[PDB]
Amino acid sequence: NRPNRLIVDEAINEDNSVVSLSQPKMDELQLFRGDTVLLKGKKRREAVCIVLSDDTCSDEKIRMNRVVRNNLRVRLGDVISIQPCPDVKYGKRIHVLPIDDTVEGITGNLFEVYL
Amino acid sequence: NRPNRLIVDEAINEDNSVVSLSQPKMDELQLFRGDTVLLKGKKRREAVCIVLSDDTCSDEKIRMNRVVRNNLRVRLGDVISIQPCPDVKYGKRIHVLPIDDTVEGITGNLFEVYLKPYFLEAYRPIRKGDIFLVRGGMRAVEFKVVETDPSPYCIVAPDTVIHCEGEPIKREDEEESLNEVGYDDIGGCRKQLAQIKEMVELPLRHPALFKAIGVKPPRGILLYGPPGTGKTLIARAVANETGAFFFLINGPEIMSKLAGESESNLRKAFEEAEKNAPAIIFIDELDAIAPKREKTHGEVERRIVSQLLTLMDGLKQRAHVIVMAATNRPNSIDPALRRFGRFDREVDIGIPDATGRLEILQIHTKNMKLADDVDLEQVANETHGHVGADLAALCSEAALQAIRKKMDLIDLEDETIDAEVMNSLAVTMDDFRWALSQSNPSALRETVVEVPQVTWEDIGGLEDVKRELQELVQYPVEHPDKFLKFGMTPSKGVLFYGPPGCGKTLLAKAIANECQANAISIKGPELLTMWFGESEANVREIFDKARQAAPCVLFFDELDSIAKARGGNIGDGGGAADRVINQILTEMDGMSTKKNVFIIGATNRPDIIDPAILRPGRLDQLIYIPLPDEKSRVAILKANLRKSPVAKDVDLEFLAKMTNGFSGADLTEICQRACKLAIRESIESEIRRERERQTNPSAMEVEEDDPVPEIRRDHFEEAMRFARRSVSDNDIRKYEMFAQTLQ
Ligand SMILES: Nc1ncnc2c1ncn2[C@@H]1O[C@H](COP(=O)(O)OP(=O)(O)O)[C@@H](O)[C@H]1O
Repeated sequence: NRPNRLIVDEAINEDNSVVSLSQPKMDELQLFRGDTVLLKGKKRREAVCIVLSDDTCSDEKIRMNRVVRNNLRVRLGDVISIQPCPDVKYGKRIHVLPIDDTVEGITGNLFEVYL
Repeated sequence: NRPNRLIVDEAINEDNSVVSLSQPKMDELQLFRGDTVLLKGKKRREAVCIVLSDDTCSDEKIRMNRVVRNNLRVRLGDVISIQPCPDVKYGKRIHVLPIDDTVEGITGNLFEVYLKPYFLEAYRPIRKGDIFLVRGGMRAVEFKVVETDPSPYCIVAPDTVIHCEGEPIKREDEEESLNEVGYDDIGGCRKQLAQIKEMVELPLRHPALFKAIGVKPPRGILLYGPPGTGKTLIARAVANETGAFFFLINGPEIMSKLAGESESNLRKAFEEAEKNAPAIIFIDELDAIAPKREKTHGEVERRIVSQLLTLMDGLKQRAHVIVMAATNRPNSIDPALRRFGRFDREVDIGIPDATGRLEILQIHTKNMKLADDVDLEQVANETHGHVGADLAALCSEAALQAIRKKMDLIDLEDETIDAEVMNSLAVTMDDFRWALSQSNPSALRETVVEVPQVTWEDIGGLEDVKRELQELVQYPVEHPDKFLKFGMTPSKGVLFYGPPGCGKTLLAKAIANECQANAISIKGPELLTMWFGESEANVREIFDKARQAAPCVLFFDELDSIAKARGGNIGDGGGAADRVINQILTEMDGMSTKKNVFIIGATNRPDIIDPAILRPGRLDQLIYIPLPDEKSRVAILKANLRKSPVAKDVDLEFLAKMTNGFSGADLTEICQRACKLAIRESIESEIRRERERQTNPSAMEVEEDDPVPEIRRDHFEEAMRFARRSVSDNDIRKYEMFAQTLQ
């Protein structure tokens, strides 16, 4: 019944925009860790991330962290699709900016040191 | 045999407006055709409408759209009483409003959508409170009552105004219908419910008879028992089943107000019960309003207790108002309430038993689908200390364990809410085992008063003793007249003495099982707890309980424990008296021979017990329980082995003769050890078998011929070496010397 959608679960890796899936469902979708894959989510937002194949997480369940789920506007128990995107590009300058008051009371050339 | 006494049976017309007929019964009736016939069922409800669309079936029974089994009745066995009352007025319009489903889907105007094709020359000949299935669709939606232009039932006509702008839902009447619980909702209390029925049925149902003559109604019924035993439910069930109005009051809402407003609310509540007579007033958790006088600290907390007492005494004039209260124990409230005119009747709800627990399980799991392997009898056997609500929680928890364990991710996003998943789902035994085993801390530590299950056949020997027990216990209740004729006063006590582990605790239960009486067991540790705690008042609470559950048997064992604690028989100091046996004697002497309460005592050191307990009265009969004989030993062996597969080459008769002086306890240990050896061998074999073929490069090998289906002679041979005697000939010589010196 469409082994593309999938349910959420917690994560172990601390890296951001990273995931891991059970070992058998790597040919079912037929794509490997290095394969950059896009994932769907509500309010019509889809985010691309690296991929990996693990064991602990069940075939029906994905692993990720708050960093990604926030922008994805998705919570646990929810379900999402998935699609490989080997068409990804070696991106050039891609503009960023700090978005918070976290910058409150700070100095120094944060750019280098932090990024 | 009443001419208008006839049963009701199946029906085939789905428009309940129809009321049936039976020509053999009609000829005895004056039933006319037209709008309405006044029919009468139970608990004051009714359903009146057009008549005589029947006689398709035989006679002697009435037909009616099956809806009249939920409304106006419950089930078969009832008896319709259909007397016509035609030519009724025609009000403006009669309570046009559905209740349950008309909200789901297109609501429209709720009049010109579904029901308009019904009242066409049958303009709602209907009573207020009637409910039946009517739709312009799936053909099943109920109907209820909001508007009442005339007071009684009437008939509608065109050119009338409807007020259905209201919203369907559970109406006051609908909440009242669930509230119309009935006696089916209660299970596990067979005696108390009958006691309440006999107490209040006459005053509420038949006031006129009490008006004619002088009899005292029940002024106050105090139901005391642990929480979660269905007390307010009992009050609602009793009030509804007699048609009497029911009013509910709660303690917290009376003590969470300002000074005068609480008294004002109490007065208003009492007033609102005298204008709906015959009615009932129910107060729960009375301990929050009227605690012990010493406990009550403050001024406004006594102004609310005197007000209640004054209100109670203002009811002698009116015999049609009854008050029922609920608490845990009676000694938790001011005794002033317990009087002759305020609260004179008392009831102990108590605790259910295996039968009551099974009944509660059945009621709770009515709509819970259980596929298989759900006996519900072993569950009742394994629930010791559960009351009411707890079992309900059980029923829910196991059900959750059914869905949570595996449906965790299936129902997340694959489908929306559907019934093909809910109904296809079932509940198994492992869910109940997990619920009961894991997360069920029983909320009971109180003593239990209930009949045991031990029969006489469980005792190997002591044939002569059972005859004496019959003579002493059963005859006074069986044949009181013969005892009175000879000017004789029966004894009320007996004391057992003998070596340990010879079968003294079982007789107290077998006698009660034969006599069908409750039994109470009190151990030695409780006596030492009272001694160290210096709390002898609890003894009273024991005897009081024994008086409430008459007929019953009261059992004390390890009576020598206190005399043992303070030194030996000589003792470190003092004599043979103490502060706990004196109270026991005081309670014993102040007790009538009536009420059929028997007392039994057990010990193994009769030399140290107080002689005052052996005087005429108290316990005057002494019985000596000896070690079993070889035949008794084979009998005990069969009794102990009756619940295990032990078919073996060896013969229990062989074992018994080899034993010499073995007590009953020793014979219940050989079986356990032999079965332990057998189960250990079985587990070792199973682990080795499950391990070999998978550790070995053998994918699939199947063999499950039970290596240990029964206890063979080898296990008993091994066990016989590990068991010996547990007594000495000196103890037997002491017992014989006492049995001889008594002369
Ligand atoms: N006649 C008997 N029949 C069956 N079991 C017995 C008999 N006599 C003793 N027993 C065993 O002894 C145990 C009860 O010991 P009990 O008689 O209460 O000891 P005490 O006499 O010290 O109170 C039970 O577990 C039971 O199996």
